[PDB]
Order: sequence, then structure tokens, then C-alpha cells
Amino acid sequence: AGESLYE
Amino acid sequence: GHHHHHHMLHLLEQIRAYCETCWEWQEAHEPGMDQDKNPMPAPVEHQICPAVCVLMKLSFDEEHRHAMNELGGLQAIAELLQVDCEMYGLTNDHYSITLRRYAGMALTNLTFGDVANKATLCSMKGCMRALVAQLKSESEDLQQVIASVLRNLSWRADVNSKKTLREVGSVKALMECALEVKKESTLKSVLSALWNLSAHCTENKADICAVDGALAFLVGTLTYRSQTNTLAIIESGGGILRNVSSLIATNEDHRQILRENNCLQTLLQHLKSHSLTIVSNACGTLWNLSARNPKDQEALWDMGAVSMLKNLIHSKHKMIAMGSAAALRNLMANRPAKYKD
Repeated sequence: AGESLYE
Repeated sequence: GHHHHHHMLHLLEQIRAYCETCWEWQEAHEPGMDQDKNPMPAPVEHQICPAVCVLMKLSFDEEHRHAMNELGGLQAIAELLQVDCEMYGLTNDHYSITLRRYAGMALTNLTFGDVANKATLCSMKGCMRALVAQLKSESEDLQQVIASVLRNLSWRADVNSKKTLREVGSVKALMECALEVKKESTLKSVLSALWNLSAHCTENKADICAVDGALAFLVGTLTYRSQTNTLAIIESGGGILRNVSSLIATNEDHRQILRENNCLQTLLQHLKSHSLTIVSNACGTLWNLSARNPKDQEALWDMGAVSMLKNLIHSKHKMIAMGSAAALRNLMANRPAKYKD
């Protein structure tokens, strides 16, 4: 899924 | 002039002072019956939500994140999350819910692209236990923020951090959480976290499969009907299934679960998807399931899988080319007798 800033 | 992150310092100092206040209470907490008084520090009376809300918003910018990391922001926010969880448990109190959500949003931003912060947060075992426990909260938005943290913690994790995520029971907790969630957006975060965890080791793959109803649920996610115009649930669920299908292939019981939820036939439909992630995932799952099992080999043959896999072996995408070809070899090398007449 990778990584991300909050959403 | 003297223009620095002193407002940030003030906001961190507020949170550290409230954290201090809370730890005085639980240091003094005489085991069991503390006393008839019953008053823990209430975060509303310290005006903590506005403070953590501001740090959360500042954490979307990289320059404020650098400043936050110099001033021990992640440790303070994580400590804030932990202590509230420890004090009030799984409350539906909106002020406590909002506090944990905003803390968790900041920790999600702070662990993004930062391998040191991933390790630091993972080394804070009590905070990690609190996070994991919040997956049982009745607030599905809290669940969603908690899963967002673990998703980032599970990506590019060092070996100790990988070890800790396993030891705190994050895998079981996320899979059990997933089975009960109603909101689609919560499920996305949850399955995004699991997809990441599922690639770490055999132990994590095994734990996913060992949860009751989990494989049947995961097969259901392959035909999920989104209300957000996205394929995230099918991609993540199928990606989890792809990673764990190496173990399912050894297990006739788990294969039988897949059969009765029409998995193989759904995986063949997934080869026609406009998402190349879905095609790739399916090719990986078919690769595993087509090895060392005449039943499913013969079943795939009967559903026209050989013709479908041929069409993708010369694909320009590498894992689709590799995945379809390896599954094709397996079916070609185990041609059922009734297709030789």
C-alpha cells in the first residue's frame, strides 16, 4: 500500500 | 529577529505539561481502588484539543515537521495519545476521540518518509499497545486514523520495528477490525496497513489466515462495490490475498474456503480489470494457487484460464508478464487427461 500523509 | 518556532514550542510545552499532569495521577494511582474521589485530569480543562489540532495542521508542511522533529514533537504527541487511551480506555467521549484522532493524524504525517521517526514510535511500546487497542474503538474514524499510523509504520520498517509490529499483535487486530467495519474509508486504511504487514514474514501471513472468517472476507473484498469511485478495497484486499496465497497453496482447508467463495473465477475476471494493480495481484495469486494442486489446476483449465493467461505473457508490465507466464507453465505442465483425446 506504500505510505502517505494523512487523508 | 528572534522569530523561531516558539509558538510550536509553546504548543509542545502545553502537551508535555498535560502529559506530566496525567502521569502524576497514574503514578499516584493506588492499585485498584485509588479512592472515593474519582477524578483523573480531564483534557478539556487543559484545552488540549486546540493545541494538538494546531500541531496536526502544521505537520502537513515539511519545514514545520523538521522543526517539530528538533523539539521532540513525535515523542510528545505519541505520549499524549498513549496516556489518554490508558486513562479513559475505549470511550466514546467526543473530546477524547477528537484528541486521539488529531494526535494520530500528526503521528501519521511525522512517520511519513521518515525511517527514524518510524523506529522511534515503534520503540515506544506502551504507545504502540495503545494504538493497537484503539482498533476495537466504536469510533470508525478513530480506527481509520489508527490504521493510517500503522500503515506508515509498516512501510520501509527496519527489522526491529517489523519485530515490534508483530509482537504487539497489530496483524491480528487489524484483520479482526476489518471484519467489523462499516465505513469504506476506514476499511481502506485498515487493508492498506494489512497489505504492508502481509509482506514482512511468513508469521504475519499465517496470522492473517488464522483469523476466523478472514480468508472468506478477503475473497468478498475482490467484488467490493465502492461508494467512493475507487478500486482501493479490491486492490488492497487482493494484494493481501496475493501475499498470503503462498501459504494458502500449502493448505487444502484454506483452498476449500477460497473455492466456495468463487475465488479462482473472480481472479480470472480480475485479469480483465482496468487497474493493472488488480491484474498483477490476480496473476500473483493464480501463480501460487496453480502450483501443487490438481483440483484447482483442473478447475482453472475448465474456466478457460490457459487462454486468458496466454494473452498477458507478452505484457509490457513485468509482474503481469512474469505472473501470467509462471501460472501458465504450471497449467501447461499439468494438463488434465480429459484435455488429451
